Amino acid sequence: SFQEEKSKLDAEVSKWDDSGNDIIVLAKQMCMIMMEMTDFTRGKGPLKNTSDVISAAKKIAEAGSRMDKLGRTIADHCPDSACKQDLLAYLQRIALYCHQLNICSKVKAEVQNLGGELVVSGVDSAMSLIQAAKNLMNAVVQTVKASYVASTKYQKSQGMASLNLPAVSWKMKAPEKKPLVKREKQDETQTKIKRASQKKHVNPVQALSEFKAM
Amino acid sequence: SLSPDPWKRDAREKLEKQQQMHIVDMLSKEIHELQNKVDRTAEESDRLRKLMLEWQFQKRLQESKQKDEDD
Amino acid sequence: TTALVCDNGSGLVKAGFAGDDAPRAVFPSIVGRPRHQGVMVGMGQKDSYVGDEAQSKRGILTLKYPIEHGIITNWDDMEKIWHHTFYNELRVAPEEHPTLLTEAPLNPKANREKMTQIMFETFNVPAMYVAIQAVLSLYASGRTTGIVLDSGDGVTHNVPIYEGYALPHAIMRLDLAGRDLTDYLMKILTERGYSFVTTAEREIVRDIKEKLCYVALDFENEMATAASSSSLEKSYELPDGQVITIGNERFRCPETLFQPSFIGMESAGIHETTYNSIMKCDIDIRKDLYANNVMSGGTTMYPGIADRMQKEITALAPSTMKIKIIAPPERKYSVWIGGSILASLSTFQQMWITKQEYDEAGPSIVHRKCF
Amino acid sequence: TTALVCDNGSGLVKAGFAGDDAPRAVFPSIVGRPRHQGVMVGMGQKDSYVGDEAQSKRGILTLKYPIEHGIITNWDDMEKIWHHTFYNELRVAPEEHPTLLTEAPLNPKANREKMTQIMFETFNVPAMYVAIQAVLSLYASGRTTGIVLDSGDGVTHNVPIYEGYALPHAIMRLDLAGRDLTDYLMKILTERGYSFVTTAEREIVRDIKEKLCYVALDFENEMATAASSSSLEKSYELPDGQVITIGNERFRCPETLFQPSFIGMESAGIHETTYNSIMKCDIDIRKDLYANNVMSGGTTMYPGIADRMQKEITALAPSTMKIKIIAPPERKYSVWIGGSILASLSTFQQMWITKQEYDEAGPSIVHRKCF
Amino acid sequence: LMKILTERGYSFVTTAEREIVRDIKEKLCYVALDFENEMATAASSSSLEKSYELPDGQVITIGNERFRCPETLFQPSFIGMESAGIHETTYNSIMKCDIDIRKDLYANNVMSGGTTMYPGIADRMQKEITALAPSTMKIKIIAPPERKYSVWIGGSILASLSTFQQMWITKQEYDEAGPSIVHRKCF
Ligand SMILES: Nc1ncnc2c1ncn2[C@@H]1O[C@H](COP(=O)(O)OP(=O)(O)O)[C@@H](O)[C@H]1O
Ligand SMILES: Nc1ncnc2c1ncn2[C@@H]1O[C@H](COP(=O)(O)OP(=O)(O)O)[C@@H](O)[C@H]1O
Ligand SMILES: [Mg+2]
Ligand SMILES: [Mg+2]
Repeated sequence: SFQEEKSKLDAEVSKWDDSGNDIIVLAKQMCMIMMEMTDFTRGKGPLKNTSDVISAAKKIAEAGSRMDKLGRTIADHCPDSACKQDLLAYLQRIALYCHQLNICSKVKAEVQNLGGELVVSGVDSAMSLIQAAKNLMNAVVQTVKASYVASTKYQKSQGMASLNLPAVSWKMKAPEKKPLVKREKQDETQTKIKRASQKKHVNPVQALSEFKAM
Repeated sequence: SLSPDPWKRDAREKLEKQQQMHIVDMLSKEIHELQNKVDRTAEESDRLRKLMLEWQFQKRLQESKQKDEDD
Repeated sequence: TTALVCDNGSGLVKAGFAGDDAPRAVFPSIVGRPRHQGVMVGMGQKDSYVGDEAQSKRGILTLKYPIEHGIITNWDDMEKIWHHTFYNELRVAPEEHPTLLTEAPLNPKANREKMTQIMFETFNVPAMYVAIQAVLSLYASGRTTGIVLDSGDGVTHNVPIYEGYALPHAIMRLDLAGRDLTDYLMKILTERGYSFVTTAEREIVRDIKEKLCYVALDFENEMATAASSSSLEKSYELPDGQVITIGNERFRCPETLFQPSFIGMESAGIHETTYNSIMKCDIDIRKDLYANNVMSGGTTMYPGIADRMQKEITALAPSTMKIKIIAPPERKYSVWIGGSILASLSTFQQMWITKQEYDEAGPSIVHRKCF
Repeated sequence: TTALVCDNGSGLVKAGFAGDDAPRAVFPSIVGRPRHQGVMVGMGQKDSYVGDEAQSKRGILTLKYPIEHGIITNWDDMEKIWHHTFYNELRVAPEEHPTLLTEAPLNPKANREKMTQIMFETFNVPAMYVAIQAVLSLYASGRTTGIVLDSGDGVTHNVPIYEGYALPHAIMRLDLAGRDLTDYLMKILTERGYSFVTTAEREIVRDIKEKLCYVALDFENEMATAASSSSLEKSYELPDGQVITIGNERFRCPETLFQPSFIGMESAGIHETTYNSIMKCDIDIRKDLYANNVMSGGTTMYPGIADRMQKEITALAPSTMKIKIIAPPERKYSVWIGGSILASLSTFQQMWITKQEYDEAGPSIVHRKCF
Repeated sequence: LMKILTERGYSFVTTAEREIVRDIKEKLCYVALDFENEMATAASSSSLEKSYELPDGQVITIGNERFRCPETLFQPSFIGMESAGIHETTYNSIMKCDIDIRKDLYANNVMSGGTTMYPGIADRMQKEITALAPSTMKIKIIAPPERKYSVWIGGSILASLSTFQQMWITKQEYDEAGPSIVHRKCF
């Protein structure tokens, strides 16, 4: 089975160099950039100071415009339905978040020059751009899944010809089976106040990791 | 790309400023070239006159602008 | 191609593939729409949230339930949930999988006719079949005889089965389930000054019920001890950092299952209604029907409900009888688990309602074949 | 081509081109007229000075503010300021530049209707739009969920926003801002023997406040340290060379924001105005509103105002939760920056008020569209 | 009413001025039979304008706000609330009773309290209730003129009854039983 595993790697690595012509590869490039600026708060990533974050803000925002172009082409060829309406809803949010990153990063750049770094010595000014970055990524994950559904549902439909639909280059993993019972632990005895369960927010790495090449 | 972005405008402003800062050097070189020619022609006096006037005004503007960076 | 086992109850939707031992999609069966004014541009195009995303935005949404008392009332919203559980939660093609649907006993005849019509016409499923909540629970228990007490979110019903044979005349149905208990707890909490009025706040009370409520072995003794001391008190923290306390309301909310007069209903309690059904059966089969008592559904998850249930039946049945109660730890998903067993059965592959049969007979084919 | 973005407030006027990162014209919103006899021939023809040039000649003018408490009261002087910023400040022709205006919430309807009428009829712009100042502060903060505390020169208001949805019933507007603090400072300064009664002298007192006033973390303790020693004294030099000294008045003037009873107002301080606004929202979104608390406006520029607000909120909110305060260094221009983001947006290019729609609807078109 | 009065330029902020607004409400507000029609008529003409004089001598004018304030009773979403209006709440309560008494409950609809004295609330409630109930049933609404003091009038009737003296809470009963006696006896 050692020889078999090499074929899967070759097919998987074959799409990492598609020059951003596919939607899925662009989203994967997006997520890696965001994790770098997310890890900046803990100070254990490639970024070192505020100026690094500002440079990363332009790169993720510029990649947002190409994502809008890719998504809108599928929507135009898709006939009017529930899937198409959901697809265009997120494309409205991408334009807002991308535009916010461009203007806000410029403002943080000018303030650095005028008052020096001591004005932005605290990391508080950094989370203004980081908050908009993870806001953008949530919409990017949603529009990828919406675009995939419309592609598979209307793969045979007229107008989808000569297009790079995810339905012909990617496959979904079957969702993991739910636990039949939540195992009890001994820590609840120590706590005298029973609280509500924290909502589980999906991680963009895990949301995109379920994609597999044909 | 989706919307107008300030970075492109900033680049345009910087390029315009550099063009304006090089056109004065070109003007000074032209004045130096027409001044040092011993021969003189009728169609050269007006050009050279306008050239010193423009250069002198530009130098006055530069001198006035420089002082504004001090207190 | 494996079949789909979808168990769409009043409260939660359970879906998965036949042959497995656990569902893959378990989300609330709600549809929410915004009720405020959108100011930020581009953030208001979405106008309907389904399932988990709706529950994560309760602050700016109003939550509606497409199913109440086990009967579908809104059909536009129900189609939205079915579309959400095929393409998003399961990510499969509905047009190449036979689908197994479930329905509660004694529901309106037109309810399952509309369920079949939507499946064939809209989702283009190759085949389908409709089952019964209580029947599928026996498979999960691995038994062929017994009486099933399924208490979900919209309905409570009993079905006695002996050696794989049903007794329709002895089937009892009661419209008192978990949703009614939430409303009673919401009203009872007003005695201490806590008020919840919004649909989002009703989901907060549901969380309190599932974490602090329990069934008292003896009701009168607990009432005497509740007033004398303060050893039965507990605290719960609201999402906004506030803390509330609960006294005797912990064992009063589940106790109305045995005394429906608390909510104003004249129907007998769950302990009495299952005893009446047993005595409606033949005298020969009552010997084992007292044992093999199967409980299923989320409402049967209160602490001590089995202990109270056994005590009440013993005081009614003759002392010679042996009374046993089966309460598996996984009984919240018993209905779905029995659905997978039936769908993957070797001898079950010959009564799927094929699309060709539907064309020549219309939606009315389900009544004569599906049970 | 480029769309103008003009943010006209009670004290200052901000204008520029959409899509930029900073305004191109910032001048005071005052109009002055001579009050002295003119004896030199030809020097008295000018009868009105607007903006910066009026500020340089305070000695022979009577300064007036066309806008007070966020409401335009002199429509003749307001047109003078709008003409100044379109021709003498931006050097643009209004006929080919749609403009974006701002206005505070809970403001009379006649304010924006007459604002729109002037733009279309007098200056003849192709399109326009009127937005809310507190909403635009969230655009500049790179956020879509939070509560905005905007305090300018005439009005202070709170607007909570969750996921791009506003809650109009939770908006609180308080008419107490920097201009009221300037008037209180003049009265307070008379205790040391200084008198400023002229309108030109009010500009001197305003500059004293911006350079010497601060918010004390604990007012009662600070007052004790003010009387015992003289370490809090600072000196300011008047234009004519006279030197004044300020003692405990440095922190007494900004204290009226948290204790409005100093001026005689019955209202509550700005610290518990925000808490009341939060508590009027739904219980589920209060967690995200305690954090993401955005401050804007020039009145919120006092040293220590952010730390003081956090201490006061934490004493009111439940101790389990966390309270954050967002105070960007450039918060004096947050309203304008948000306006530049909105006007240049691609998805916003369809909701301008074109001149064609104004023809068939009149000034009332703004209520149904601009909101 | 204080919030929507700022649209015309009048501002009341203090607690002393909250009593001024209450007096304005009791004299100028009424319930619109058809909300949409009144909105159109208010914009078409100024025939619904009325004036009020403040204590200091100022005079204010109020237009369509006269019928907008009582409308929030039937449309609670105006003040941001989620529950249904009073016309629908009193119908949901009827359906929660057994079917045998719903005919007698549809008749004998009694109102009380000062909030029910708006001019036209009796007519508006009848119009909305009949649209929900089946057309066969009949709807009657009782609106006594003295309904502002209906609660006290019934109280004096009960306390003076000749068969009521045996259910008072005597002081000696409270002395040995404590304040908890009020729960089981008083109702
Ligand atoms: N631990 C618990 N204790 C008490 N009640 C519960 C508990 N967990 C769930 N419930 C209630 O049981 C119901 C579960 O619904 P479910 O068992 O899926 O049947 P259905 O699918 O018909 O709603 C929920 O409405 C919930 O209120
Ligand atoms: N650094 C500062 N410290 C204290 N107060 C200030 C400071 N800067 C400005 N102010 C006051 O706040 C006001 C700021 O006005 P601004 O917010 O720019 O527009 P608007 O006129 O709409 O309020 C000014 O009137 C001034 O009195
Ligand atoms: Mg169920
Ligand atoms: Mg302002």
